[PDB]
Formats: sequence, C-alpha cells, structure tokens
Amino acid sequence: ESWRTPAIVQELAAAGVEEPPSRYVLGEKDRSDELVAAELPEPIPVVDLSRLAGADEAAKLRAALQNWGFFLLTNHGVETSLMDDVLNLAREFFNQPIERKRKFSNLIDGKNFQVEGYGTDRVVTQDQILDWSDRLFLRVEPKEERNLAFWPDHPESFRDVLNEYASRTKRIRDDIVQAMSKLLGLDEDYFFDRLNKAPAFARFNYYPPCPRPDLVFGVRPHSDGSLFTILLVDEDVGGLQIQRDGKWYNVQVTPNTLLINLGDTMEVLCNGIFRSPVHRVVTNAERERISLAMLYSVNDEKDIGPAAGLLDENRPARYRKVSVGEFRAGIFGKFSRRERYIDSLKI
Ligand SMILES: CC(=O)C1=C(O)CCCC1=O
Ligand SMILES: O=C(O)CCC(=O)C(=O)O
Ligand SMILES: [Co+2]
Repeated sequence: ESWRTPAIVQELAAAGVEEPPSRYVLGEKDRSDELVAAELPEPIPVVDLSRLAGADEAAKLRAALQNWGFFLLTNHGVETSLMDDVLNLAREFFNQPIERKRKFSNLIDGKNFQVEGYGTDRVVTQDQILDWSDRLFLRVEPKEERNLAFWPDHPESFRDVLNEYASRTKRIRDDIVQAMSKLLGLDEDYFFDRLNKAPAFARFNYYPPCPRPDLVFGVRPHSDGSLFTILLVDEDVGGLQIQRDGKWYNVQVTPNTLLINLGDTMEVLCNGIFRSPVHRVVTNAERERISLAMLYSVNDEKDIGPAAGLLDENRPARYRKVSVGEFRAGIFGKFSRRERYIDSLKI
C-alpha cells in the first residue's frame, strides 16, 4: 500500500509474478553492466588456513588482498556437518509459512523499520530501486546485546547452531587478522583492541529466482562497511560478481569453502595497501540462492583512520581520519545510493 513497507520477494517469486514490479526494475545505465560479467582473468585466490604460517601462503594472501580484496579460504577447521546445518536451518526458516516469518520482521508493528529482523534494507525515498532478495539480519556480537526475539524459534535448533557457527568463524577472524598484521608489519593487538567487544552480524541472504534476470539485482553493487566479511554459500551455482577497475567478474564460492572479502573499514585502516572490493549478486530464472555472510566491524574507541605505524615518510596518509560516528553514518547512508562513501575520504 506504500513504499515504506516493501514486499517479501520470496513470496512474490513463489506467486509466479509475471514480471518484476517497477520497484525492482533498474535504469538503462545500470542494466548494461549486470546481464553479462566476465570470468576471472587470473585464477581465483585461495588460501590454506592450516599452513597460513608458511611463507608461500602469506605471499598468496598478500597478492589476494592487494589485487582483489577477497580470497577463498580452504582447510579452515569448520566442520562440514556444521556448515550444512546452519545452511539447512536457514533454508527451513525461509520455507516456513509467511505468517510465521512476519513475527521476525524488521518492520516493528509492520510500520517502523529497523535493521535487525527479517525483510530488506532501509527504503529511504519513494523512487529507490529495491533489490530482488530478502535477508535475515541478526546481531551476534557482543552476545549480551543479542535480541533473541528476532532469532527464529523454528527450527528449534537455529539458535544453538548459529551460536556454534558464529564462534567458529570468530576464531577464523582472529587467525586472518594475525596473518594480515604480519603482512602490514603492524602489531597484532592493534586490530584486536579495535575488535574487543566489537559488533558482529550474521546476514542470511535469500535470492529468489526472477522472471527477468536482466532488470534487477539480487543485492545492489556495494562494498561492505565491516573490517572484513566471512561468506558462506549453499551450493553456489552463480550470481556473485566482483568489480575491479570498473570491470565485473564472476566468482563462485565452491561448497565447503568460505569466501573472505575485505570491507571499507579495513581499506581505510591499512591506508589502501589492501583494497575493499565492490560486489553484487545477479539473479537467474530457475533456482534460488542462499548465502550467509558474517560481518565483523570495529568498536567505537578509536577514530577510523590509517594506522600510524603504516604512515612512514615514503607513504603518507592517503585517507582522512574520521570519527566513528561520522564513518558509520556515511556507510549506512550510501548503501542505497550510487556513489561510494569511502571515495570521499581519499586525499
Ligand atoms: C556491514 C555492512 O557492510 C553490510 C550490510 O549493511 C548490508 C549488506 C552489505 C554490507 O554493506
Ligand atoms: O550473497 C553473496 O554472495 C554476497 C553477500 C553480500 O554481499 C552481503 O551480504 O553483504
Ligand atoms: Co556484501
């Protein structure tokens, strides 16, 4: 009935909607870059966590973060029965009757929007184009601030399995941080002090099939605002596209592997040594696509700016140092917009 309450896309697709409603249809300029992406000209960066202390993988990790901003993590310790469980339980929640799922809506009373809960992202203006997907957005860290009213009670083991999966990726977070601290020549607890009691979120994305996969986005082109993201996809058939130098490339998170991409917070803190990739998801006609992304932010203690240990005489500050409040407002507000916030920091 109004633009502040957008529809659940899964139920639109399940209805057999003849064509995407105008609220999801892209403009002419945006539609010439999405229907076709190229393949990776260079093979996909892969890192083995079991030998990440070795000198060969560190060079592989450095090349990944400096040339692409993302990499596939293999041999990560997280058991496959756990990765399948958290994915299967996510699928069972999305396949519940809609009236059960609206109890966990992110529109409080069906009216006032908030981030946490089941739905889509914030609709700022009436003519804002919506993504062709829904997501279940939940806070996982710190545990004390967890709102269990939004954690699905059915299937009954969702809360325990998510809690168990989150602790496993948090340890992966700390192992990737220690390795990145060695590539930058910085001390470990520079990041850990900023990760202490820091926010972390779990985003369950559901990408329904679309009747016109050439007119919509599953998720808008964007870069994450976190420090970095740990992504898990359920039998990825395709859809994720990453941008480099204006050119879009297809990337496929193979099963049992975790994709880890850097966010905008890391690019500023490492003074642009490593990059934060702009990425998107495109739909297709037949099959739905489910992914879970673990987003790890920094706390609110230190300003968002290049690490002082990285600003020697040969390489000065390439970004401005900004307060944390001013940073999160820019990231949160520019997600629905075309321009990218972090570019305004470049000096
Ligand atoms: C933490 C933040 O970076 C993320 C969410 O807000 C929405 C999904 C994409 C990403 O931008
Ligand atoms: O669905 C994907 O493959 C990417 C996930 C993503 O971009 C996000 O949730 O921020
Ligand atoms: Co993303």
